[PDB]
Parts: sequence; C-alpha cells; structure tokens
Amino acid sequence: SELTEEQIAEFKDAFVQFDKEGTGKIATRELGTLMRTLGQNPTEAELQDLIAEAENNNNGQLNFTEFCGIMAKQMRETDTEEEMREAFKIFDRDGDGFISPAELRFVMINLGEKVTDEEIDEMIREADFDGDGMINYEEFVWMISQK
Ligand SMILES: [Ca+2]
Ligand SMILES: [Ca+2]
Repeated sequence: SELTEEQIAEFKDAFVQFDKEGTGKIATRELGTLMRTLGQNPTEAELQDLIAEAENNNNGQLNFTEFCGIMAKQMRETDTEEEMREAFKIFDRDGDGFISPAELRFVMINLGEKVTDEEIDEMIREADFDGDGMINYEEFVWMISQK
C-alpha cells in the first residue's frame, strides 16, 4: 500500500527473482506474474500496454523504476481505475449503462466545466466505436484518458 522500507524490499526481492536476461531488468512477460504474487492487480489493458509496447523494442525488459512506478500508482489507492468508473456513473444520469449527449451536458455543468452540446457530442463520437451515440464504461475510459 506504500513504498515503505519493508515493502520496497518485498517487491525488490520478487523483482530480482524473475531477472532472466540479467540486464538488471526482468522480462515484461513476468510483470503480470509478479503482480500476482504481490498484492498488486492492474487492469488487463494496462499489463497489455507495457507488454505490447515493450513487446518489440528491448526483448520486453523492465527496470526497478518501471515496476515500482506502477506500484506507486496502485499503492496510492488500489488501481486508480475506480475513480474513472465513478465519474462514468455520474455522467450517466440513467441506469441503462450508457450515456447520452444530454446527460453529459448536465453533469459537466455540475462539475464546473461549461461545455457546448457540440464539443461534447464530438467527444462522444470519437469514443463511440460500436456506433450508437452512447458511452459505456469502456468508451468512457478511452475519452477520459485523453484529458
Ligand atoms: Ca444514460
Ligand atoms: Ca457506444
């Protein structure tokens, strides 16, 4: 839950335990497994982001700063993902599971970000892949990450 003396030594140990290449780094294909043996638990997409980016660049290796970096984020709370899902619910005045330009227009005002039905309507289309003019926790995570 924090980078405390013991905690640091905890994952730092589990870090050198997976050191294959020996370049002071561990293969990305081991990070997830490292997050399993540890109280860590990111999002499928996240672990895929690193493995995919590092997939073909440096045999997929990680540094103490790389792992501890993500651990720093998760430790800060749990995953920081719940914060976005929460805003999604807010932006969703209905319980249907999707958001409409109208709802989006009402909430943004609640927060304090005065927006025009046009600017946000566009942000919805850019996030709407399936094609329904509505936003789901998935389409939401995408557009919000653009902030
Ligand atoms: Ca709705
Ligand atoms: Ca949609």
